[PDB]
Amino acid sequence: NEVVTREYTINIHKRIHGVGFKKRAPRALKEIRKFAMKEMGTPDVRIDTRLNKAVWAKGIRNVPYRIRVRLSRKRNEDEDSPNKLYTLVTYVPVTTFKNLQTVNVDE
Amino acid sequence: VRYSLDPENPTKSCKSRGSNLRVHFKNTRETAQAIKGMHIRKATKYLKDVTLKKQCVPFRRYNGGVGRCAQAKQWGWTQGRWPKKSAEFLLHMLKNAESNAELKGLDVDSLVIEHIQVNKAPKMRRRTYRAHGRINPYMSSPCHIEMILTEKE
Amino acid sequence: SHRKFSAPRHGSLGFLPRKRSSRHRGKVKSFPKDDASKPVHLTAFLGYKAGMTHIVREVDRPGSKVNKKEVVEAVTIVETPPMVVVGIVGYVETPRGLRTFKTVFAEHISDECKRRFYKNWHKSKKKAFTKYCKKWQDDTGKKQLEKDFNSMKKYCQVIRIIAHTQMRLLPLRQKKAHLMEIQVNGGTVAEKLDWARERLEQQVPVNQVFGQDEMIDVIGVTKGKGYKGVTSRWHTKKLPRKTHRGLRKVACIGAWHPARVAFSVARAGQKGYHHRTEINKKIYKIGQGYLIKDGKLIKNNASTDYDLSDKSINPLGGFVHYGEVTNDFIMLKGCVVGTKKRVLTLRKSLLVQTKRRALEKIDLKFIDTTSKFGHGRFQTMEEKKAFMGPLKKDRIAKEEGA
Amino acid sequence: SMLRLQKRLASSVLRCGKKKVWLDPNETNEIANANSRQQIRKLIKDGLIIRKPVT
RNA sequence: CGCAGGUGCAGAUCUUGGUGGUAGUAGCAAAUAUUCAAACGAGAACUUUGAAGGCCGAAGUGGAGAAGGGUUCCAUGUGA
RNA sequence: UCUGGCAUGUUGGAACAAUGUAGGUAAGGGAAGUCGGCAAGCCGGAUCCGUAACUUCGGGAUAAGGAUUGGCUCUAAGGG
Repeated sequence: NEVVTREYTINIHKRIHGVGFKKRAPRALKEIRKFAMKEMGTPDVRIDTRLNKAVWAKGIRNVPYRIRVRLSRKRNEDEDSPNKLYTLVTYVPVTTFKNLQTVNVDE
Repeated sequence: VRYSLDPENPTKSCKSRGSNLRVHFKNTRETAQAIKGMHIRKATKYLKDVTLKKQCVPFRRYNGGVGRCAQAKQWGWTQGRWPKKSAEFLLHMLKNAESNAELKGLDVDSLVIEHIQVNKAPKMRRRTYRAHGRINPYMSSPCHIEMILTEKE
Repeated sequence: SHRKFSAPRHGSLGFLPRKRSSRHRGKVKSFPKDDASKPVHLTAFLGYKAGMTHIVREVDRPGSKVNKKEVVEAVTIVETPPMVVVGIVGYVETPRGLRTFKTVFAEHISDECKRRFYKNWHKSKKKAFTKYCKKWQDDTGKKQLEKDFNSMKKYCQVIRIIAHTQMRLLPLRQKKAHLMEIQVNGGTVAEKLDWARERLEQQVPVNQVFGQDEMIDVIGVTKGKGYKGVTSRWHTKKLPRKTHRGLRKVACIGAWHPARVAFSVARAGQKGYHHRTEINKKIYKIGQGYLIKDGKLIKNNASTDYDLSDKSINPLGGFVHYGEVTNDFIMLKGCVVGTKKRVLTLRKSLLVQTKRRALEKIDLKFIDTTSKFGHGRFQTMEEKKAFMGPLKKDRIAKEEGA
Repeated sequence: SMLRLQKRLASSVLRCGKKKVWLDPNETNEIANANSRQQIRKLIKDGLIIRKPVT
């Protein structure tokens, strides 16, 4: 199975811990890219602009502790790039993070 | 023109060179030395790995102030770096040599880099401003590179 | 000219090289002197530093101001699961020193001990000792083993056991066992060999090596602290505030005429991760470790004969940066070298213990078990639940269930 | 392509600053063709160039 | 064979030019800060567009002039 | 902060060692440091009280010393 969508909770708090004030939001974006690469093995990770807004919503210092994202492996044949498969990361707005498991998504 | 060395037999060899290349001579000399003697496919794979920082070039002669990395043990050495510009320039020249081999009818899957040398090209002059109203030289160190590949298997 | 006012030098040259230790495991550099009249016994053991807590005891030194009075003493807990004997080493005395004569290994060696023989166990085929073990089964190989024990009997003066720790029982990420040579003291070389042979492949608990209220030596590697200046490494005086080019340094690193920096001058460099041997650490307790009896788990470690709290040596929330202690442990007075999880070497004393402090018999009245993850104030979870009362999370659970 | 000229031209035509000028990101090719103030005026009337509201 | 010299260099902190080791070293640390996506393109951390997060905070990092500069102004193209 | 302007001031990535530059904090003492309180720290606004010696009668004077200060709901007075 190549095309697959899953929902995750990423603990930005424990991946940001210790980094400087002027670098917390910029580093949180690179941590989401690393998370997407490890979960779905594609080195081509694309982050939706709405997810970029969610990370920066409180500035460069006070990044949200937890973010709920949707990872979506799709074919890169639309671009015919050297990398065959790519992952798109979108933002999932939630009210609470309690009891939120990693969930398979189908349509 | 004239190369430093003549191939053992010119029929089974291809040549490729370049002049006044804006790469650091000291970095390219070490990269060429690591490339020397290697098969053309293994040299192409190695130079791409130098770009990705997966394999390193051992800095043996021009090593003053060079850091120490784990990948240098593969070369029996302690100091190594990842000269990206030198690896790109040598990748371009390897592609040129491979195209010359195809033109004259040599199989490219048995090609060995038997000769490679880098020479200091004429320097280019710029300036830096150095306090108390002084101007100091700010020079580049380009290089000529030539390689001879020979069929060997 | 002379130093205006005298002051003792900063630091000691007895620990001079002040480098990173070449070994991670502590090394016994001198075993206790052998006495043939004493029974056969081991002289060292391997443990792991779990954490520190404090105890309450009443002292029994008559002329002191704390005589018959209750005192609080810091202690360290060293988790010591049993060791497995896997080999025997023989040594001969030569005018050039002690030389390794012959070593013999057991037939079956566990995978955790074999892990010590590889740098990449994942890529290995696990072929270590696969031909040696076949010698224990073959008839020709069995004769060679008997001859090799006989040569050790008639030629060796020192006999040691190769033993390893069981890291299955420890709550550590690492799965590779620590191997060690432990010298066998007492008896004759023949009696040492017979003792070694019969408990080959067997388990040696820590209670058969050390006893209660005895004073032992702890060998290990100090906590690492990286590159440090002379102010922290050697504790030199800080230069005044208005100093140019640096306060935290030694002003004069030598006189003119010797024309060299001497080795006795404080310089910046590596601090910590030093091999050290502290010598007088008393055993306050030897814990029993968790055991299942009649289907119920016994947690009674660290319950004295004055509290009977039915608690464990484990503090509330567990030891910090170390898992739960479920095996036998040694409680030592004071502090010991190393980080948490650091492997410690415990060996018997080289000295004769005759002072009152070393001979006194200690009996704990209380053992602190409050959380070390903050300002803990409850010894047990049952005590905390009784004091606090029902909480919202308990009522929510009751609502969900009903 | 580069739209430095068009952001300057729409700024002068709309009588606003260049920070209030909006060029449609999906119509870059058509906007790049506009090299006159009069074509900028047509793009404004077509909605391809918009004056953003004040903050 | 004779005739005549601006006739022999290791030095002169010598003169002019060229080149090393140092050395792939010192360094590219004053004024809070960047991120996501797309477009053109052989090639993008740095160009442009859009969306975010920030700064100058009207004695401005704004809008205009005097001296001085002299085409640096504007469009198109190139990337030595 | 808005209008307007910008892309952090001739580069970026990773790490968070010593020494440093810049900014802080510190138990108990309280200048014992040092040539020297250098440096830092204390005080600091406004309202209501209260202010010495000395004096060229002008001052010294914010001398010194003390109290108050938030939010909310009211009341009284002050005009065309």
